[PDB]
Amino acid sequence: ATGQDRVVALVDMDCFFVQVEQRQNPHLRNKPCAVVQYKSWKGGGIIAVSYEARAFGVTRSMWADDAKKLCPDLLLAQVRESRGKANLTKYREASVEVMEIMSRFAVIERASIDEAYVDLTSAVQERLQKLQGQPISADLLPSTYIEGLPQGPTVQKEGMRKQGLFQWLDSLQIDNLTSPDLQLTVGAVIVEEMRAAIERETGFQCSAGISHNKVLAKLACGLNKPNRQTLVSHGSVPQLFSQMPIRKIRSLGGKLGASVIEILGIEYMGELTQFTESQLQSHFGEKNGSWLYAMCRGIEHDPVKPRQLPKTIGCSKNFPGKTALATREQVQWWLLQLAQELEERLTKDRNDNDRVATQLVVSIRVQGDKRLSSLRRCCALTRYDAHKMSHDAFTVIKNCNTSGIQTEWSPPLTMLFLCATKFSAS
DNA sequence: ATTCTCACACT
DNA sequence: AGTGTGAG
Ligand SMILES: O=c1[nH]cnc2c1ncn2[C@@H]1O[C@H](COP(=O)(O)OP(=O)(O)OP(=O)(O)O)[C@@H](O)[C@H]1O
Ligand SMILES: [Ca+2]
Repeated sequence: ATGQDRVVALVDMDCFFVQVEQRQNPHLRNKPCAVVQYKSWKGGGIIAVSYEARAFGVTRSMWADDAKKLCPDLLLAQVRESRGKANLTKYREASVEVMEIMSRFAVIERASIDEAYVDLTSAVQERLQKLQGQPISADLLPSTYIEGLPQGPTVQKEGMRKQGLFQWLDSLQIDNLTSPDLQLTVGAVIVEEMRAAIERETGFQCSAGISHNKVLAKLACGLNKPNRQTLVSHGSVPQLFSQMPIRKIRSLGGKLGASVIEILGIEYMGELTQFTESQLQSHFGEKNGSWLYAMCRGIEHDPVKPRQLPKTIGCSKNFPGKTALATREQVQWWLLQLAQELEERLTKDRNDNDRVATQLVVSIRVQGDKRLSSLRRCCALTRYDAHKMSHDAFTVIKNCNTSGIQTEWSPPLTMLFLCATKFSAS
C-alpha cells in the first residue's frame, strides 16, 4: 500500500477575517490591516493579519498597540462585540457562503471557520472519463505549483511556477486513467475551478493543497500562499520530508512532536523512516507509532468526514488578572451573558440545521490554576432558554466556591465556559 | 493579559 | 462522565 488511493484537498481562506472586513470596507483593500478584538487593553488583540502587514512583522496574538510599532500605517477593523464578548457571527456567516460553494464540487469536511478538507476521488474519476484521453493544458492550472519542480539541467516567481508545471505536464501519462499522479492533476484542475467559483461568488481568495491525504494536503496548502495552490505528489515526499521539521506535520506541533524529536534524536520528518514500526510503537504507543511509521512514508488514512456543521456549540469568556470574577452576582451575570449568546446561536441552529442539543457542559477556570480548564460539569439542556441554562450552569458549579461567605466567590474565576453538546435530529 | 472555538483520545 | 492534547 502506497497511500495513493484518494485525492484530497485542503482549502484555506487567506487571512480570512481580514478578507471579510476588506470586502465590506473597500478602504481597507490592498492595505496593511488587521482584525482586532477588545479595543481597550493595549489597543485590542489581533486575530487576523493581511499579507501586506505580515511583511512588517505583524502577527496574531500581538496587541494592536505593539503591531503599530512595527507597522505605523496599520489599519484596523474591530470585531463586533455583543454582551461583553467578541461576536464572530459575521465570519461564521461568510464561512457558510464559501462552504456551500465548495459543496457543489465535492463532499467537504469543515475543519475550522476558514478551512475545509475536500475528498475529490469520485469527482476526479468523472472528469477523467469526460476527458476522453486528451491532454491537460497548462491553461487549466493557472495558479498551481508542482512541489519539487522544476528540477534538473528563470529568476522570477511566475517563471519558476510555469517551468515546474510544464515539466510535470510534459511527463504525464494521460493514457493511464489509474496513475495516481494523473488523478492528482485532475484533482488540481477541479480545485482551480472551485477556487475560481469561490472568488467569483464571494470575492474571497484562498490557497489550497492537493495530495493523497489530509496531512499532505494541509502541508501542501502552506507551501505557496496567498491565492495559490500546490500539488504534492507521492513521489515528492522523500525530498520534501528530508528537511521538513517534525513540528510542521499536523498533530506533531505539540508535546508528542517534541517527544518524537527528543526521544529519537531527530529533527526532520524523513528521518523517521529508519525506525521499525515496532520501535515507534514502543516509544509512542500502538496508534501513534503505526501512524508515524506510515506518515513519514507519505501515507495516512484519516477519512474526509462528510460533515459541514460543528458537533458542539460553545460560548466562553476569559477574565484575566484583576478582572477575575469575585462575587456570586458577578458569576451569575456573566453566566447569563454567555447563556444568552448561546441561546441565540442554538435557536438559529435549530432553524437552519433541524437538530436540538440535549446536554449542557459548564466549565470554569480558577485563579492560580495552570490549565485551559479547571473543572468540567454537565447537566441536561431541555429548553433553549438563557435564564434556565445560566441558572442550571450555576447550580452545577456553585459548590466549587471555597469561600464560606454566600455573597463572595473564592477563589476568583478566570474563565466561564458553556457548551451545548449531544445533538439529536429535530 | 491576546484571546476563543471545536475535535478527539484516554480513562 | 471528566481530563488532556492539538488545531484553526
Ligand atoms: O492561535 C489562535 N488562537 C485563537 N484562534 C485562532 C488562532 N489561530 C487561528 N485562530 C482562528 O482561526 C481563524 C483563521 O485561522 P488561520 O490560522 O487559517 O489564519 P488566517 O486565515 O487569518 O491566515 P492564513 O495564515 O490562514 O492566511 C482565525 O482568524 C481565528 O478565527
Ligand atoms: Ca486561513
